Parts: sequence; C-alpha cells; structure tokens
Amino acid sequence: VQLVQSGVTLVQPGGSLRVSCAASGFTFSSYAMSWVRQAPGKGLEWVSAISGLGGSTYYADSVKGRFTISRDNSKNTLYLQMNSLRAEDTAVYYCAKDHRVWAAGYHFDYWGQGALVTVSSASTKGPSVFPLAPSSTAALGCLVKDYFPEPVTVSWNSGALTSGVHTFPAVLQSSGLYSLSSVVTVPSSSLGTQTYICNVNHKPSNTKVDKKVEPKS
Amino acid sequence: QVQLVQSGVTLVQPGGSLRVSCAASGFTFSSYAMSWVRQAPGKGLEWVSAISGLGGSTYYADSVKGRFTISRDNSKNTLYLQMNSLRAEDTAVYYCAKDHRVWAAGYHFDYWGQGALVTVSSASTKGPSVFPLAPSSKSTSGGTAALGCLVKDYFPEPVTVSWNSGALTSGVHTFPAVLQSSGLYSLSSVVTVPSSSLGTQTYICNVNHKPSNTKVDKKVEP
Amino acid sequence: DIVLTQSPSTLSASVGDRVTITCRASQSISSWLAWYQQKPGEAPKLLISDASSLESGVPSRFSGSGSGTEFTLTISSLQPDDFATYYCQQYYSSPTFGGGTKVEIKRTVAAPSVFIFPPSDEQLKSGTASVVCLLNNFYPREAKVQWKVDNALQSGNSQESVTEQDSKDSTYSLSSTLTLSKADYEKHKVYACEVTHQGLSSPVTKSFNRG
Amino acid sequence: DIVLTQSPSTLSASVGDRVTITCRASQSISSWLAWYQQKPGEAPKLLISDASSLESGVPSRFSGSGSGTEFTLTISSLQPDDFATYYCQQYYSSPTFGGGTKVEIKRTVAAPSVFIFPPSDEQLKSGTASVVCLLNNFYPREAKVQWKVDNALQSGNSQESVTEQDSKDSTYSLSSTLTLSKADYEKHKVYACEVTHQGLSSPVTKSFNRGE
Repeated sequence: VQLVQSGVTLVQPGGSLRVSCAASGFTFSSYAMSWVRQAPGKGLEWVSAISGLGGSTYYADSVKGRFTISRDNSKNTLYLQMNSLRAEDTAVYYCAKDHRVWAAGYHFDYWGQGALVTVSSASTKGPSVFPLAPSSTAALGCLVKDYFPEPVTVSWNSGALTSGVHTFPAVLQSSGLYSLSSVVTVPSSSLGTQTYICNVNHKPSNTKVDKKVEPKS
Repeated sequence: QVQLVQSGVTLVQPGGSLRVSCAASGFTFSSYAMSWVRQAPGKGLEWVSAISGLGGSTYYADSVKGRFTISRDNSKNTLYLQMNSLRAEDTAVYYCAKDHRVWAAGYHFDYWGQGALVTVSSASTKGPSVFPLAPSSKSTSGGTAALGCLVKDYFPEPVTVSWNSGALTSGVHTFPAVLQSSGLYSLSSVVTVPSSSLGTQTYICNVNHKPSNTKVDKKVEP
Repeated sequence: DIVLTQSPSTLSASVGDRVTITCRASQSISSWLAWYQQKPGEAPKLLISDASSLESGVPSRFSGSGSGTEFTLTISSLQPDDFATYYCQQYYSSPTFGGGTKVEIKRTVAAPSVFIFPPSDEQLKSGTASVVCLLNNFYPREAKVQWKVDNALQSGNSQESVTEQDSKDSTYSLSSTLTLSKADYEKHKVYACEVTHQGLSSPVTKSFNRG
Repeated sequence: DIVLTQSPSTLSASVGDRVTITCRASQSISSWLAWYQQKPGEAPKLLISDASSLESGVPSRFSGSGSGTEFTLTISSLQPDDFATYYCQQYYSSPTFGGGTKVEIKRTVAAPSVFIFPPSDEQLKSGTASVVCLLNNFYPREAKVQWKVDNALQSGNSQESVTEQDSKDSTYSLSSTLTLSKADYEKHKVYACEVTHQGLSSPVTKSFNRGE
C-alpha cells in the first residue's frame, strides 16, 4: 500500500512534463486516484482527479485548460501530462489514494512522497559567494547570491563546525534568481586564532567555492 | 516675557504663494537670530531656513532653497516667511523660534511659536459621508457589544464627533484621520456598551465638519 | 551631512524609573549638542544645551553626558510631566532632528478586544466598500494585524490608526480600515481579520460571511 | 464557490495540553468534513473523516466534532509528534484547503540577538549592494523588523526569512535582506535596522556608517 512519485524534474515556460505515480501493495483499479499540489509556504491545492474506472476525468478551473490526467490499471500507473506550464504551477505534486469510499468519493489516507516540478525558467549559473565580517561573542557569515536552481548545501570548514550554525531557507528575488544566507556565532577571542571557511556545494552548476572569512579594517 | 505669535490658519493650492507672519514681542528683536522649523504630520521636526540679527545673511536647506524666502524687519519687530510654488511635501506645521544662549552666534533654540499649519492638498472641500457600524452579535461574547461611526471623503480637517450630544463621554475612542490615495481624509469613531443596554438605548453620533459646514447625526442600528 | 540616530524609538517606562536614551550621530560634533521636549500638539521645549549645561527652569532630575560621537540623556527619577516625544539636535554641520523618542507607561499586559464590522448598506450604494477591524483596550501599543479575504492576504489596501493612551485605562486602541471596490467585495464571500498581540498566546481571528 | 476559514493560524501550546482548533465553512456542508496533518518536508497525513470516524493506525487522543456550518478539532493530550501544520477539507463543494494551523512550542520568551552587516566589497565590485540584518535565538516567533536609511523607512526593498524551530533550544531565527543599487547605496550614508520584539522592553536598533 505504497505510492511512488517522480524523483526530480525541471521545466520551462509553457513546457511539457510527465509526472508518473506508481502504485503497489494494494488493488489499483478498485479505487479512484487524484493529484494534489503544494506550493512552497502555501496550503495544499487540488489539481486533477480521475475516476477509479477512468471514464470520468475531472480538472480544476485554473488548470482545466492546460492539464491532462490519465491512468493504466494494468501497469497500476498514474500519469499527469502537464502542458502550457506557468510559474504559478511550480510545486511539489502528490499522488494519493482513497481513505474510505470505493470509487465513490475523494477522501485521502495514504499520500505519496511528492514529485518536484519547477517552471522558473532561469539559466543555471554559479552562485556568487560574498563573506560577512564580524564587528567590535560575535557573529560571522556567508552570502550566496544569484544562484539557480535549488539546492545549495552549506558547510563550515568542510563541516568541522556543526554547532551554533544557522542555514536560512532560500528566497525568491524579482530577477527570478535565488539567494541564500548562512551564519555562525563564536566567542570573541577565538575569532583571531581560528580561520573560518565556508563551503558551498552546488551540483547543477557544479560550483564548489570555499570562501574564507576575515574581519579587516 | 518672550512671546511669539504665529499666523493662525492657512490653506493653499498647487504651486501657490503664501506669506507667514511670525510676530515677536517682549524681548529684544534685532539682538538674536531667528529660524523656521517645520514638522510634517506624524514626522520628526525638519529645519527649514534661518535669518541673521541684521538680516544680511540668510540660510536655507537644499530642498527648500529654490522657491522659499525668509525675511525680517527690525523696525516692526516682525519675521516674514514668503513661500512660493508650494508642493505637498511642504505641508507641515511651521514654528518660528529664537536663540537660547548664543547671541546671533549659534543655532540653539529656546522659545518656539505655537505653530502655523500649512496644507498644499489643493482638493475641493466636500461634505463627509457618515456610515454606521452595525453591532456584531446581539450576544455579549466580549462583555460589551461594540458599535461605531465612519466618516469618509471629508476635506479638510478637522471634524469633531460627539455622541448623544455629549451624553456618552465614557468608553469613546476617536481615531486619528488618515490620508487616502484620493487625498481625502477619513476618520473612525467607536464605542463599547453592555449588550443588555442595546435594546433600551439609542446611540447617535454627531458629525461636525466646519469648512463644508456639514453637520449630520447618524443613529446606529443593526 | 550629519544625521544622528536614536536606539529607542518608543521606550516603555513607569513613574520613578531611571531612564536613559542614547542619541548617537554619524560624525563628531564634539561637545555641541542639544536635547528637546515636545508634548503632542505643543511646541518643543528646550531640555538641555551643550549636553553639559542645563537650560534654566528645567527640573534637577534631568541630566546629560557623553562626548564625541556618543551621548546619553539620563533621568534619575521619572515624573508624569516628563512624558513627551524627545528629539536631539546637532547644529555642527547640517541641522536635523531624529525620529524622536516617545516614552510610555507599561504597567500590565492585556489582551486586545476584537470586533469586526461589515460595510454598511448606505456605503454599498456609493460603489466603495470599507471593512472595519477594531482592537480595543490593549497595551503594549505594539501589535501585528493581518487581513485575510477568502484565505488571501491583502497588502497595500489596508490602512491603520492608533489613539493615544486613555488616562483612565492606560490602554491603546487601534482601528484598521480595508478599502476596496464593490465588485471585489461581491466576488469574495468571507472576510477575516487576524489579530496577533502579546496578551493572547494564540492569535485570535474574527470573521464574517457576506450578507 | 465555497471557501472555509481557520481561527488559530499559529497556536502556541505545550505537551499534554488540551488543544482546540475551530474551522467554520461559509456554507452549511453538513457532516462531510476531514482533518489532515503535515510535518515539515513530509507528505500530508489523514487525521479524521466525516468528523466522527477515526482512521486506523491513528492515536486515540485526537477527536473531532460539530455539524452543519460549525466544526471543532480537539486533542485531549498533545505529543512531540503533534507539531506540524493542520488543515481542514470539505467535499460538499470544490476541494478546498484551509489556511492551516501551525503548532509550536515557544512558551519561553527569549531576547533576539541583533547583528547588522554591510555589503561585502566583492559585491560592491559586482555593482550590487546588499545589507543584512540578523535576528538570532528568539522565541516567541512573532517579530517586526523595519529598515531605516538616514531616519527614513524603506518599504518593498526588504526580503525576510524565518528558520524552523531547532529541536535542542527551541529557538527560531530570522533574517532580513535589503538590496539596493550601488548608486542608491553610495548616495545615502547611514544604514540602520530597527528590531521590534516581545523580549525587549525597548525595540533595539543597530546601525552602521557607509565605508566604516
């Protein structure tokens, strides 16, 4: 009784993408499946639904134009063919199964892990690493700017300093270019005798830059 | 004995011309150096211009330098500020002051005028629309039911509002006016009274607007 | 030019409390500085001159110190007459006034009374719609209120105003007005006002249905 | 169509506390309603169906009630696994989700650490200037940060982010970024960040002078 969505996906504006939700461990054709999308920092939204049999398909007002849902009971597989994608449609897509009702209602007990779909349509570029110097307990940091796409992994001295470390969530800019910030707090005395180097590992852009932090005047 | 008597009230138009008269008495005039300072509503004070004990050297701020002029008469003991080509940014309360310690040497200020308001809105004065606030629930979920009165699209300030010809003095809150995109002020006034008292008493708010000379009373009913 | 900065904009205090405000500027104006007192609707009154010399007629409780860039105004004993907005002026290069430091009386912590009022029927005829959210009898003055229409946040279309503390209850009261066109109103069925304040552990929301 | 609303968006609670969330629909949807649970980064999990019947494998402490327009979710005893976002769904009309109620454990009041950083020199070389204002180690979560440049408020040019509660210390952290052009940065000399929080009696402000 487990569902498996698509691992990772990336697209462009008005682009076409297929999300495949595999189903196993319990009878498929008996029940009716549906898609539900979650935008970052937003509540869930109902996308599309298909009857357990497949005769009836249902779409939402916003998505009815540009989306298409389809199923094969033999392969026990659910396909969401997404056309004419927009920036608003960028989300994590979950595929679920019915809670109590049998092909009658749209209850959901068991959810898939989700499939990430991103329609940002920005050229993939290496992050710019800018260090933040300490004043005068003291705080210091590193700033990642104009990077795309997610993710970015941040480590201190290749992970040597695990404690007292804060990595903030990524933020969307108007330019459509993400920016992230990571900081650490250490005693005032230890700053001079120790060197702090931040490691940014960005796989898509293959950008691995290590930037040392010094408090100079 | 130092007294400064500023101009009472003023209103202008865009790019208009206006003179401010700041009378000074009770102390030597020519002896000290005077200056004007404006305060925009809900804002910190802003230094405008200054003039010397003789009146020979004048000083102005970068923003105000083009179209403003400060002047003085040692004979009539009067300080005049002539302002031309007015804009909305210059709308503020203006005060004329005197030096504290220094004798025409430094920029200290001890005694300020009561202040003169200048408004460059340039909007036609129209009667306020009074809209009642219906009580929320008949049930007293909050201990006291709340009702109010909303004044909209009035110009210019002020508007005075008293309940029941002043019968209801307690538990009355009159909120400050707000600037809208349309440039027309709007104010809101509320009262909280027990729910049982809702049926037996009638609540009316008296809206008084002087410039448009509009005085309308509006009863609050659900 | 020279622009000074003040650390407390609104400083909560009580009678007979030692109060200190810091007015630190950008450049070095040496020993030449002044502190003023402005009560609401009243002309500013000179508190202190040169930061060392007290102007005459001023109560002895007030004192000031500091040199160079750093300055501090200190009151050993606070009094009721001493409550006003406070600005600091430097005349050394360019004269200017700070944001001002307003001092208030925080004695307890209270929960805001929330009342939500729908647009009146007479206003509907005009083609303009105003929804009113009332918060009554709450200190401290600081609070945060969000507008939600059909589960949608509204930014830029909300206006807010605050009364002064009533001497009787020493509680602030706040009013929020949401102004929108009539059509936007009939499209949306449910209107809600969210209130986040110190007195309430859980942010309380008052909402209504259209008609 | 029909949209439901939630009363507590963020509810401050502690372990083993009786918790009640109220979800009221605009129209009367009778007995057809459901409640869900989503932990950070985890798939949504089904709490209750028809507002009366409980799903299998679900802890017994949770209960739900109400009919018609009114509904209430009640938890007699709260547990470490109960801190996640909660939504309400009605099948009578358009499938619709509520704003959600996030559960937190910030009973303790902490004072925010304020650190203000000017834009780095390499960033100045890029032609872009970013000033960063840091708030660290503060619960409660609610906070308000304003940017003041030369005693002037700046609106729209600020971006803000909040970390999740840390398991060890239970403290949230917030960052505000002010981004401006090189020219706009160099024209104004003094940059200041004003922090308004509950822990502090007086709202604290940290500032720096350009090129200092």
